[PDB]
Amino acid sequence: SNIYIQEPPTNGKVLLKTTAGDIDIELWSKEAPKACRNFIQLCLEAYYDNTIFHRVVPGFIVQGGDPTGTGSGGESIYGAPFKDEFHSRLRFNRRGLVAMANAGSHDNGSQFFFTLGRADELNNKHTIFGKVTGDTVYNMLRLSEVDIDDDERPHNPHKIKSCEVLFNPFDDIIPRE
Amino acid sequence: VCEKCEKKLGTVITPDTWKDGARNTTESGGRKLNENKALTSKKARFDPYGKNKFSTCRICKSSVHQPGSHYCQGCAYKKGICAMCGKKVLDTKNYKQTSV
Amino acid sequence: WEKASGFEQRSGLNQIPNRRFTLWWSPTINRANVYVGFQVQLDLTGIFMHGKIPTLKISLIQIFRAHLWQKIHESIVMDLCQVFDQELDALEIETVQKETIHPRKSYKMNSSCADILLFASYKWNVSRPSLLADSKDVMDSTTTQKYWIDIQLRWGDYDSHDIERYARAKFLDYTTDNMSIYPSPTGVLIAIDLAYNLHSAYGNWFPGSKPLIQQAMAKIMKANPALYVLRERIRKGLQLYSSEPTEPYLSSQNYGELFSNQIIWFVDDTNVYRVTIHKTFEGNLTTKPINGAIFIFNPRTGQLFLKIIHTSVWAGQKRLGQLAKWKTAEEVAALIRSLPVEEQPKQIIVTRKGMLDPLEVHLLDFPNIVIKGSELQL
Amino acid sequence: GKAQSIYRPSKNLDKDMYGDDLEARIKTN
Amino acid sequence: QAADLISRTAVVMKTCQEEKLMGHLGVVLYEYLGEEYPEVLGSILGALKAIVNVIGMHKMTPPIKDLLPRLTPILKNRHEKVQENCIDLVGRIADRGAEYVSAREWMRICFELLELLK
Amino acid sequence: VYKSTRSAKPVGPEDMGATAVYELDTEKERDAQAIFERSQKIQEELRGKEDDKIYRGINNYQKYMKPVRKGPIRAPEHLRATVRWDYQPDICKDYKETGFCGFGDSCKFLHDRSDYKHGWQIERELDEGRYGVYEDENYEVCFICRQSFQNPVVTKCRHYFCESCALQHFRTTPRCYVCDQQTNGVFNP
Amino acid sequence: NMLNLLIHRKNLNYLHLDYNFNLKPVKTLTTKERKKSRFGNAFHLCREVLRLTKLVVDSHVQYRLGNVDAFQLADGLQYIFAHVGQLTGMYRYKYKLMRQIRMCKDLKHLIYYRFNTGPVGKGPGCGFWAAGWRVWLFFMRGITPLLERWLGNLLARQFEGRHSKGV
Amino acid sequence: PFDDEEPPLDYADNILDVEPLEAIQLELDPEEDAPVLDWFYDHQPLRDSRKYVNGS
RNA sequence: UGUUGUAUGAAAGGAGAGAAGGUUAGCACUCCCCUUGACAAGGAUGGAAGAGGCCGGCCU
Ligand SMILES: O=P(O)(O)O[C@H]1[C@H](OP(=O)(O)O)[C@@H](OP(=O)(O)O)[C@H](OP(=O)(O)O)[C@@H](OP(=O)(O)O)[C@H]1OP(=O)(O)O
Ligand SMILES: [K+]
Ligand SMILES: [K+]
Ligand SMILES: [Mg+2]
Ligand SMILES: [Mg+2]
Ligand SMILES: [Zn+2]
Ligand SMILES: [Zn+2]
Ligand SMILES: [Zn+2]
Repeated sequence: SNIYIQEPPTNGKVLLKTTAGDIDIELWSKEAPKACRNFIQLCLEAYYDNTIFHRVVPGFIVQGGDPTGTGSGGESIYGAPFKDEFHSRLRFNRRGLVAMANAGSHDNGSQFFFTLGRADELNNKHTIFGKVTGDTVYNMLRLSEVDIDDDERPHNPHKIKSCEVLFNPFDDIIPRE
Repeated sequence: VCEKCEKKLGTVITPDTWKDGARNTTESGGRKLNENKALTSKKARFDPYGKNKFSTCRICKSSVHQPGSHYCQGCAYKKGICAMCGKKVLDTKNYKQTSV
Repeated sequence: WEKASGFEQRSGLNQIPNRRFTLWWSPTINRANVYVGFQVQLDLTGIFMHGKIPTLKISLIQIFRAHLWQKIHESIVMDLCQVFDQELDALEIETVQKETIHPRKSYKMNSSCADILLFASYKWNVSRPSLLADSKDVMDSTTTQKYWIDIQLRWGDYDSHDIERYARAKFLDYTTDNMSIYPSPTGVLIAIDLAYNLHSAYGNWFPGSKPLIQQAMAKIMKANPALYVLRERIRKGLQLYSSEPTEPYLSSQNYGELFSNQIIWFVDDTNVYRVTIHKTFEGNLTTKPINGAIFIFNPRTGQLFLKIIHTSVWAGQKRLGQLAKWKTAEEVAALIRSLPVEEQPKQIIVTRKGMLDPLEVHLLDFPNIVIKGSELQL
Repeated sequence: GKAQSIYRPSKNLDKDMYGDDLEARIKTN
Repeated sequence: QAADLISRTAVVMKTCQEEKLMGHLGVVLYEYLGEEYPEVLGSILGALKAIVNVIGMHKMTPPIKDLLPRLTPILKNRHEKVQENCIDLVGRIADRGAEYVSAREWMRICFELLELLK
Repeated sequence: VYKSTRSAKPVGPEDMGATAVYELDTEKERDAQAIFERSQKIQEELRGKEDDKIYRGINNYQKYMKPVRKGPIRAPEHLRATVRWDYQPDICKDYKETGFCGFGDSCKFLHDRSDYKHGWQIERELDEGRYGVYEDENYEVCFICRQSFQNPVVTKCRHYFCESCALQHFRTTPRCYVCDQQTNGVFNP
Repeated sequence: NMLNLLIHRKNLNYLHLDYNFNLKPVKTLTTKERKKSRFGNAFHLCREVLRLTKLVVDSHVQYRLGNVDAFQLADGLQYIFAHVGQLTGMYRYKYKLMRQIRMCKDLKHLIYYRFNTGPVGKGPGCGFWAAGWRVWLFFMRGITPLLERWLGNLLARQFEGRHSKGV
Repeated sequence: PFDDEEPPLDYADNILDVEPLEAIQLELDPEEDAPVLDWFYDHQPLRDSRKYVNGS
């Protein structure tokens, strides 16, 4: 069979309910444990709720996860930006990958993005920590069907209605208050 | 040339042997009776004072050989265009034109 | 193969006869399963060569010259688009768009795009994936608005030319692939075998789309221009000429289809309930029943299965004209169970319209046999 | 060599073989 | 005889506005060029001559780019029917369609024409 | 909207495709080899018995004789063949360029004159972005006083001039300004 | 990395070596490029030996990642050693190799008919890989001197330059 | 087992610190196979033990 | 606080592949290389020169 899975297996799964619809994200918890732990803990405490997908570059990315909506504000669970972590089997070559956004090296916040196609130049610059699977990837694509105004802003941005941890790979996440 | 430019072509003095679609036979009307050669001389021939003066290719600047042509044979073959007007007569995306 | 007209430079060997020989026996010279380690694909085609036979390569490149493989692909995509455009109201298609096909698509055998998109007016109940030749499809499975169609071409050979099975395999590989770009979860893949002139499809069907594709593919394989140029180039490569002055009088499409890969059985049961009238002393005419028969005929092998119905079955019953029809369906189911699996039919053609209903009821173990009624009953 | 030719309905040969329509010939006989 | 019948009924398909079918025929007759019997090849060429006249050079399928370099080795054929029908086809392309070939091609095809004078 | 099934398991095969078979050929049970195996078994069964004349299949009937091969070969399921592109076109270069070959019928390359692009050339043009980019560009082939159009008024021959300026221009010269055409006094709104 | 560096020193940028050690051109070649990019039996012999080694190591990789069972590893290894002719293509360079290949096939019959006895039916599950593995090891005992000599000549001709007087 | 275009795996990312699966081992009887039970499936099972093998 | 320390292949533009009529087959002598694991074989027969005397020139 000439079809090969190039990627290591996932472990752990997070549901996003959005105004585009539902999104299943399953996580690479061995390969990128910091960002996965971050993302699960922010989901368990409703950090992402009512955050918009503020930056959209069609055929490239859909950015999100800023509670201000500005494009400049994120708080990790570690009180500080955390490190990048790369894997040789995790490469930006397809749509439906979930990665952490940053401004520069070792600067990770709560912002993330979905990819919408091949992005070769994002390699070794952004931590890939999850992928979108099932039919819900088609819902993800509909996040990029927006009327995009200047500076890559939607007219009426889609937003996150809730989150849900379907399966938690870690055992010791204590959500903050 | 393209199809609208073929009225600008010159004709051979002798009539064509394949009569259909010819421009120089009596029946076509392009070979007319009682022609005065001095009156029809400057038609579709070079005239440096007249309207068809010695032209050069707009691309390569070498001299064309047909009156009223703006593109020399090689440049027109390679770009796929009519030698007189420059409208394209051929889609050359899949043709590696070889000048050899 | 002889000299094609009526009676009355450099030395070396000429490769015209050897290349003719190598084209003609090429499904067997180009066996794909003899040794299955390495393969070479030719440049603009989807022909695989197993082993380096260099007269065969010249034979094949002479056929697919001047980008014929792409040309065939685009001609079939154009023809299917013109089929669906005639049918926007009946299937409730809002629009039919042809995808801007990445130019190298039709001979790239690892991955595929979509070729046609259908956008719905409202929504289409979508069933689970099945073949083009299956029958009983339940439209409950999913619901959608987009629906893609993907055209595949292949060149088979002697060891491998099952086209239904190819269509299934390519569908399940491409739609479950991680690197796939399909616009929706639902669609169909259509596979055409140019070496053998076979075709099939596999995928999701929305209501009314399977019969449409069946007719469309039959018509397209019969009458495409680019396929005519392909078959014409093969015959010139082989220098094959026809002895016969015209096409056979019974050249109808239905007649031609009877001799495809699929098994087709004619069932004739008008003679099942058969009687004789004779004169009585009472003055009223009487009918005595006599033995009947069901005819099942396989045209390709010329096999007649004759089921002799003895009148003992009719003894104690009241309305006989239906019992015979019901019996006719049960006996046909019996014969299909009795035969080996490779003997069993794909289509059954019934001479009598009313026979069509019970038979389809009684064949439950065999849901994929279609039953229909032709125009050439005999 | 053994249709090679197009089929046309031939001229009624019952006048040749039997002298008239075969069914009529049985009727008289 | 079949190629002769195409050459007679080419005009009827123009009046019947069925250029798609005649276009298809031109594509079919292009594969019959490799004929080895000169009588058949001359009629294939005659049929082609008629289709070029009826549809025109710029809508012709196979394009004149494909048809003219196919025709230049057919020039060598010494049979008179082939030469006659090929030279007319070549000479008609030479004026109405000269941008479909390179100048080196017209030069070598020009050289070839010196054998047509015998 | 596609909704999630909400399962905890990951999607895909659990062994990550480490055992993915080749399923492009016909099924093992319906295969030519398997059919042959059934026929051999049925002939073993009928070996000692009488001819009973019942139908068992088109292939396998009573053969009175004691018990590669004819058929298609079945292919290995788990072996994935390695494919490479044959980019060598095998065209006669002389025949393609000039239409003349010194080998004739002995030439062992293709006598074909078409010059379409190769597959890798199409791919390089698609990568570089230069596939069809040239369709965009085609090769098709007052002001005396420089003031406002104070009565833009015409002559015989399209030369739209100002009114009192061109009356003074006629005072200067009796012909036009644009191409020195004979106006003959004719001067129109 | 060794074979890829050899390809890069020679300016053979139109040949690509993939990670399963197949050498393949990326475009059509001129006559000059076909003459210059032809490699000899030393290169290819070494390349096919490395291809076999990668097939063996990747099976163990698949086991250590968890994707296969230990039984599937043993069956996969014995499949590898009985089918080097289909998996590599080593025989084209040295055909004397066929002797090993034939022998491996002969061991399979010997083992298979002894393994598949009784309730055990014909099918793909036999994993007794010591015999096939043993045969190749002896092949490698003989071919190591040869390739060290041949590859020393390839490297000497690459670094010292071609030697002008000859033999 | 892996694709042509996939580069060979890194040990540190993939294989290091994952538990191996069970190997093929036939269960031994603690009564009947007492003498051979302790070291049967070790690598160089009697290597360290002085009284059975000469040494390392 | 730089520079001629060189070569291969490709593209574009040019030249054009031995045989005292034409079409060609090769194997070598010297010294200049290329592919090659070569004491093999190829690279247009791999390419390039090929009578004597005197000071590129002159004589037989
Ligand atoms: O019994 P299996 O484990 O399924 O082995 C089969 C089968 O072996 P047997 O029929 O001898 O039991 C094939 O034999 P044939 O069907 O061709 O007679 C044999 O072919 P060889 O005898 O040539 O080995 C084939 O091997 P292969 O797949 O290479 O054709 C081999 O399968 P494996 O050896 O691959 O397990
Ligand atoms: K020499
Ligand atoms: K020679
Ligand atoms: Mg030599
Ligand atoms: Mg030679
Ligand atoms: Zn020019
Ligand atoms: Zn024009
Ligand atoms: Zn040739």
